[PDB]
Amino acid sequence: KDLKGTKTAENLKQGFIGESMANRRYLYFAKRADEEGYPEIAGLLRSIAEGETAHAFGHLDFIRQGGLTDPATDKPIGTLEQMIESAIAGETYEWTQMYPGFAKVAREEGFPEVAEWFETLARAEKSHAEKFQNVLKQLKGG
Amino acid sequence: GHMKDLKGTKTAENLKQGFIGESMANRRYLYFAKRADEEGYPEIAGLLRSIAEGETAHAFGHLDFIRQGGLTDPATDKPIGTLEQMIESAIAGETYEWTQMYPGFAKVAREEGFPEVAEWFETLARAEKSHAEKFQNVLKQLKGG
Ligand SMILES: [Cl-]
Ligand SMILES: [Cl-]
Ligand code: NI
Ligand code: NI
Ligand code: NI
Ligand code: NI
Ligand code: NI
Repeated sequence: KDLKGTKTAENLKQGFIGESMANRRYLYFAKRADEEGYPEIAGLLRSIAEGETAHAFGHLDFIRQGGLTDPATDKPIGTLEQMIESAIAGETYEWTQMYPGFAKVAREEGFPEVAEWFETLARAEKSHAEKFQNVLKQLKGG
Repeated sequence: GHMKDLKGTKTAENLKQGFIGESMANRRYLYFAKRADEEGYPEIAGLLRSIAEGETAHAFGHLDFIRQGGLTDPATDKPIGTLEQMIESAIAGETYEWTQMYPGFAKVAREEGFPEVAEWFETLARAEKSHAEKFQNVLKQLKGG
């Protein structure tokens, strides 16, 4: 039956957010175990991180198979072309609005190094958008 | 000025939202790459994978500023300065997931008529309980020597 508008739709989205964060967090923590000489702990973090990849991807499977949109962009992700279109939408939001706004707030709050980081990221997501736009032209053009 | 205190600022909130978006971007792009793989688009798959490495760098940089600025883990609101604190944050998130989040998700899925999704959430609840237990076992090592 149709997932659209249900609480289960929203729970799949929030599950995807948390699983995405868990993989990132655990791989960041593993770097600290690496440098301090705890290979067993780093290995466990990396193996559990693969678990959280499987969890995130399974959430996306139900989302996609249920006709729901991308948690990050609210765009469909059924076909490869739609996937690339979702990538373009998010990169475009990030470089045109999100990261420039974050940089302005950081400057105005007295954090110039954080602002410089956000400006580096804005330029980076702009490059991403351009590379994905070239892929979209290849796919849509055949 | 890497250690400037960020508590209470709008910048603190923006670092957290940045981390959330970068975390999702890496997962999304690796999931999309699998579709490119199946369909025979290795150049698209490779670009997705390389850009996904960029988003890993972005996410980790946000975590650097969060930690240096005196802020907590975006996922758990626990400090993540030391390795012990990092593992404690992992345990806290896993515990929330298996005691509350995924059981509740599973109950709602059953109530709305989505038994296959409910089964998946129940599998994940048991999985995060195992995660919490494996993490608790290594914390006992750090804290005992
Ligand atoms: Cl170890
Ligand atoms: Cl290709
Ligand atoms: Ni998980
Ligand atoms: Ni990007
Ligand atoms: Ni400094
Ligand atoms: Ni990024
Ligand atoms: Ni887990």
